Amino acid sequence: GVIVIKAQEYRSQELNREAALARLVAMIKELTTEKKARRPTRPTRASKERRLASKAQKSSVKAMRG
Amino acid sequence: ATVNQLVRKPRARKVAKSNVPALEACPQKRGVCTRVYTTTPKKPNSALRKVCRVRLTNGFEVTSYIGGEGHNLQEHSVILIRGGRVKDLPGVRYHTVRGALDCSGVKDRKQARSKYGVKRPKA
RNA sequence: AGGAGGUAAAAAUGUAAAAAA
RNA sequence: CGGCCGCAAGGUUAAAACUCAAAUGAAUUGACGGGGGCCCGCACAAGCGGUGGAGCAUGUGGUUUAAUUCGAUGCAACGCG
RNA sequence: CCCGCAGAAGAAGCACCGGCUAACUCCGUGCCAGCAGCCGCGGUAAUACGGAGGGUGCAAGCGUUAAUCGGAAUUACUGGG
RNA sequence: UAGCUAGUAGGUGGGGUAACGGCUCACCUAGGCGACGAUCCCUAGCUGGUCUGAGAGGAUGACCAGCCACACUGGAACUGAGACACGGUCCAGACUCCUACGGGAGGCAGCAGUGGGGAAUAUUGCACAAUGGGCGCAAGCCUGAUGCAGCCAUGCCGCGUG
Repeated sequence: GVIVIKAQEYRSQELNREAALARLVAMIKELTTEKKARRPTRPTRASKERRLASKAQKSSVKAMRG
Repeated sequence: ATVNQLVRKPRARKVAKSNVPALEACPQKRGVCTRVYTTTPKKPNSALRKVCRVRLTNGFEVTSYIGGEGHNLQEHSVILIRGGRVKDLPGVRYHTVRGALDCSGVKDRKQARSKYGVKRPKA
């Protein structure tokens, strides 16, 4: 954790100062705020769609021994 | 048909497949029972069965089925595994015998006491 | 009654707005 | 995948892991067809007069409130009970 | 092995009861939680879930898992396409 | 898995063993094995039988018997009627024990038992009374062979809980 950043391409030292200043700000912010959690979600159409199968299926499965 | 085709190429018997791939002829095996979770079955039904992955003693990460309601496992506490499937979980082949070596038989269970580790109230 | 040519055109899906966790 | 043939495109030979409790054939009855034929109805065409435009009456949704009672809510709810 | 005492005292469970397959009702939960070998059961009356009571099977054994064979004439020589 | 093999295929002669033989050398011939499946790879002790099945087959080979093979790992002999040897010897290695550091010692896949692995599988029991073997003139001596018990509902068979 002894961070070492190299500001090279710019003949002026003070131009390399702000080049290093740009490298400072972006490096830390990308590591600051992470991903958004708290997934997943509860089903929506299960209350209906899944029951749709149960309304048409049960009418057929009543065999009545042969 | 065609005996001469039969005398060159014998009647090959199809290989009978087993359904408990733990190990050949092993009834029950001990399992570490790591990382327990709870998910949902498929299309016809809907529930939240307590199921877990099991790191076996022969390095097999098999997926099992935690039975009953009152569990006692989490990341450790080695238990026992028996075969069988429940068909609702798309991909399970193993069961769990409640009243295991490190999992107690559930209380407030009066009937169906052969399994589920139910001790008969002697009093 | 056989026959011979002849006359015809673009347009999807079924939580279908009702959710977020 | 390996072998072989191939300029190459590939071909030939030929598995398993895993997975569902099915997949499938022919025929039958309906239903449907931007398939065909026959036939009917204000279906259209031929016109008449309206709605939708304005006001008002009245019912519903929504919204709001302490309550706006419940129910009916494609055709077949909405001057409905 | 034989003889004596012998208070019934010291001795009954487990599975299953939707069909497959002998065997039923009520309460509690409301596709949530669970059951299941196969199809499947459960959306506030569940004979299939949990429990209670009643029923049946087997018995000092009882069910589950595993392995083989049978059923599988679904490797067919007997005996298939 | 398509070619496999070079004392390898056979010949001759000597060597060699209880016994014929490339079992082994010298020299000659150039063969022999191969789709009726050789070499090569995986797996496995084999059989009388066991389980099931109408039968034919299918699976299997725990328990009893016959045979083969192994003894911590590899190799090699010797004594002898016979081993190329479980509880003998020589050598190397791996792993333990003893140590005066010089140098030695050891082998439970024998009966029990300990740890361990595993789903799981028993006492550190008693005795040679019977049977079998070994040795001995016999008497006898030894035997965890064998004979029984301990433990287990593990299966079978049987009575009981009136």
